[PDB]
Amino acid sequence: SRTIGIIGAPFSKGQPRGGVEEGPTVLRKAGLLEKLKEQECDVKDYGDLPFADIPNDSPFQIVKNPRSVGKASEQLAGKVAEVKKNGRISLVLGGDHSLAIGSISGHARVHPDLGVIWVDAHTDINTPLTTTSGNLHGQPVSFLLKELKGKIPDVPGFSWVTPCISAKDIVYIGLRDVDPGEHYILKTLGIKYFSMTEVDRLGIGKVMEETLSYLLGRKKRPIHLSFDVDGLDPSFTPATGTPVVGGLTYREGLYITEEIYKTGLLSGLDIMEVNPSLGKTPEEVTRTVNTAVAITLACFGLAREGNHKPIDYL
Amino acid sequence: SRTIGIIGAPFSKGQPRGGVEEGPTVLRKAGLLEKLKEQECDVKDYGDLPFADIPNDSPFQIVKNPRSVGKASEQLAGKVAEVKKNGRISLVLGGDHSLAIGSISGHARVHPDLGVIWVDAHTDINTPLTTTSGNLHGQPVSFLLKELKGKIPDVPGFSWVTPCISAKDIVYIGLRDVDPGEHYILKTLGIKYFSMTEVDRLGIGKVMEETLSYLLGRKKRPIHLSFDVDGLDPSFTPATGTPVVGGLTYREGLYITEEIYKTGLLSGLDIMEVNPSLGKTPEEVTRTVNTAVAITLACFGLAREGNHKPIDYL
Amino acid sequence: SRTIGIIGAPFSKGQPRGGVEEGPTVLRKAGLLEKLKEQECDVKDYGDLPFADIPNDSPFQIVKNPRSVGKASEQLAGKVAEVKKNGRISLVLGGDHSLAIGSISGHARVHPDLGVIWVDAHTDINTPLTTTSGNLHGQPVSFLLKELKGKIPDVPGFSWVTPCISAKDIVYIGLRDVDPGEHYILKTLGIKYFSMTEVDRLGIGKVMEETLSYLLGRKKRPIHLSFDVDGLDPSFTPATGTPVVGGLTYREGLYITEEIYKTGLLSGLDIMEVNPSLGKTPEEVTRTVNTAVAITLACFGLAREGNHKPIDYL
Ligand SMILES: N[C@@H](CCCC[B-](O)(O)O)C(=O)O
Ligand SMILES: N[C@@H](CCCC[B-](O)(O)O)C(=O)O
Ligand SMILES: N[C@@H](CCCC[B-](O)(O)O)C(=O)O
Ligand SMILES: [Mn+2]
Ligand SMILES: [Mn+2]
Ligand SMILES: [Mn+2]
Ligand SMILES: [Mn+2]
Ligand SMILES: [Mn+2]
Ligand SMILES: [Mn+2]
Repeated sequence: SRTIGIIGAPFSKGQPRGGVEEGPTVLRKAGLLEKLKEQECDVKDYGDLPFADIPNDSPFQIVKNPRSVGKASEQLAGKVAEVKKNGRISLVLGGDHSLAIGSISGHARVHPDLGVIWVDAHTDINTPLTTTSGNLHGQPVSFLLKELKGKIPDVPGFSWVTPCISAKDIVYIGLRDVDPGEHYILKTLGIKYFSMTEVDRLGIGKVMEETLSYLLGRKKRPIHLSFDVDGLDPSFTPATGTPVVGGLTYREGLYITEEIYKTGLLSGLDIMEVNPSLGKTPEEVTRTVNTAVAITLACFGLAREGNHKPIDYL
Repeated sequence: SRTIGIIGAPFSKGQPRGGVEEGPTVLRKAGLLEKLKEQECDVKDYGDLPFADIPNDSPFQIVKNPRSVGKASEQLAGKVAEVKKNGRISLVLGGDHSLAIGSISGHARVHPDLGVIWVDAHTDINTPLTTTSGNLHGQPVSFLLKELKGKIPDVPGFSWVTPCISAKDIVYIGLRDVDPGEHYILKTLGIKYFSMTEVDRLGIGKVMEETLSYLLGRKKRPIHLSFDVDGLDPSFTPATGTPVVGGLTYREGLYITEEIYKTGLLSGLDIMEVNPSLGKTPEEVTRTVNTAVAITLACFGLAREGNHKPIDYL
Repeated sequence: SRTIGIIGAPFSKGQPRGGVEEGPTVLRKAGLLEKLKEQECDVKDYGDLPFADIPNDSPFQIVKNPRSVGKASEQLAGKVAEVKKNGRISLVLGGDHSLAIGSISGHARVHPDLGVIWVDAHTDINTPLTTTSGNLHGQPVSFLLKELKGKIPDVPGFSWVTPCISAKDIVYIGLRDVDPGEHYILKTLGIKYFSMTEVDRLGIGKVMEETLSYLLGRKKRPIHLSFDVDGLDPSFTPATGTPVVGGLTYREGLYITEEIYKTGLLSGLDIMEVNPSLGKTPEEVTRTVNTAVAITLACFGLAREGNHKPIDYL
């Protein structure tokens, strides 16, 4: 089977807007665990992590709330490593994308051979020195990459981090708002990506074929899908902090996640950047949450062609 | 030429909402016959069928309004067989999709070799025993399939039905809300389908190439297109009873119907499930009707690249 | 480098609605020149052309405002030829599409070997005798084509025109509302086109590969892109005079223009038919202008994957 361990991560200090803290609540209120159970799934809820307040947390140079973000990911890393030890797929409900530092680190403690698929409008690979916003949700990949060891200063809250993935172990899908220093890093390190230009050229079918052949061609290994809902067009996921037009369609989102399910190798999942307070109407909220739920159920086997139990229904 | 015989089928008892009865009226009011005439076409209006009320029509087990639905399709079968005998393409304006039992049966009385293309979010292949809703618009394909003879109980109103197509003679396009028993039937009988996952993988161009090669590869034969407007995304066809997100685009709808026109083998057409009373605004209504008209004109030769008469326009 | 010369062409008499005169103003107010400068670009503003009023300009047969439209294009031709002589890419901000008569003519005075890519819902190839509207924005290609010399009467205001491109030197992309005489001309002269049916069949990636191989396969030559914002779906560009559903997506627009940038051969650009007074809300206006700006920045190197200077950002 495909057993799941849910971790709520109601955390926002990777970016300015507090409302991403409500992500785990609204996803749960939408029926996510029940819907997973209705499907094939063995679901264990590990609850919502209690992130304690750090009142003294002044910027490190440009970088904001560093101790809060570092501690939150340190905590999340421990929890993810626990559910992996318990032989379940970690499903992290965010919260802002800085949490991927903890989610991927904890996962790699148990499965050092993982490969990452990063669905996002953004590369999230600024370093604490290339960042212009100082927002740690725009930096998580730089903390994770072994090649960028030497380029990450000693940021308070992160001394526990050990880079765990190499540039050859991640694929981006959905890119359309990449900062110049980020583009430099991508080209310098030879990281594999499918920007929206590539999705337009190739179609999502060939994008997935190529993604999965690149990560799993040599040998089967665990897959970590880090899904920023702003990877999808804001006509599907408007209640998010950094929307960018010309995104992946609803259909393309489901296709990506259906194909990853079918590898049988999904090992960790992040559903990040849902911020209900940013919808301009209550329907923009429902739209966003419903889409996030649909993407999540596809990761665990819900197929558009249909599903049945191995019984004779006639 | 390509002569057409219009049949209005203002019938709703295959499902709960009465407003699909207005389908033939609003399609006609939108200028459909005049627009067909403006095009290449020889159009004969056979009028709207008068469906008489059946006051005593209690459910058969789960199954609702069985005698009303059976009689309506029996009537429609006769009428379609008439216009086929008169050497015209039957164009059935619905009405709910239970009418396809009559439309395809009547057609097959004259052209037993037909092939069916079924454009829908749904497979409509529940049997009277697998159905959970008891709504006959979700069952028509099971009454038509020769393989499912033995699995259809003797439902009052349907003793006149003789299954007329085999599992190898239908192709589905657009599927995204298939019940478990339906998915079992699809896999058991080896029915050809292009769910939205397949349309995403392949593109609509390859979907059509493959559809038409599957049905017409061995030999040319008449094609019956049964078109449920909920096959298209509800952003194009919102005024319908069972909308499902992530549908075929307007463009994909026109492409399907342009390609079928170009085979020269269109023999019967169903335009089903238009329900103006379900639009939330008068523009949702116009949107839905206009899209249904556009799909219909493409079936009879309107091409996006343009059209001209065999005259010298210079 | 890729130096640009901006020409504002605030002209509307090719069609009935005056508000396309505001196109150059709103594009400039949206930050277009500054955004180009932020990118790689060497931008020289040649200002807005002053089109003088012609009070005595009665129709020529069907054809409206002929002397106004002819004079405006004569003026624009001179200006475009100037900026080409100055070794810059002419960027014409319209204004209605009748201006392409001047823009392409002026360009060809300096680069007689150019090839044209015409992005539009419409072919704009009516002659003064096949037109039914008499609106010159629907006629510019017929004045430009050497093969249609003999079929263009002597229209007042156009005696200065010399047809400068052959039928083999233009490719259309986006067609979906082509008049019968226009379709006759397309088929008679064997003009290359990708209607929306072809874009649906092939995908925009293969459309661009085929466009560019057709125009540049034999030898490199300058490219003139004439971009009517109604080529894009009205969900992206609603503030325009002749919207047509089922258009190119935002993504497809950016892909077309990214691919043309990458040839290194863009030589002239037209951004036509933006009419802010036709948006039904202030957001429809911003939507339309923002999309036109995005298409324009892609023509000059803005890439969705990102951009960086040849510096070490680490
Ligand atoms: N590159 C910008 C945007 C980051 C957006 C972060 B994300 O993808 O997690 O939403 C920044 O560094 O601040
Ligand atoms: N499978 C559901 C939905 C049927 C919808 C029917 B249709 O496709 O014609 O709109 C049911 O059996 O009730
Ligand atoms: N074919 C119609 C429509 C022309 C629309 C012009 B255009 O593409 O520049 O917006 C006419 O001749 O009037
Ligand atoms: Mn993002
Ligand atoms: Mn992100
Ligand atoms: Mn349906
Ligand atoms: Mn149906
Ligand atoms: Mn146009
Ligand atoms: Mn035009």
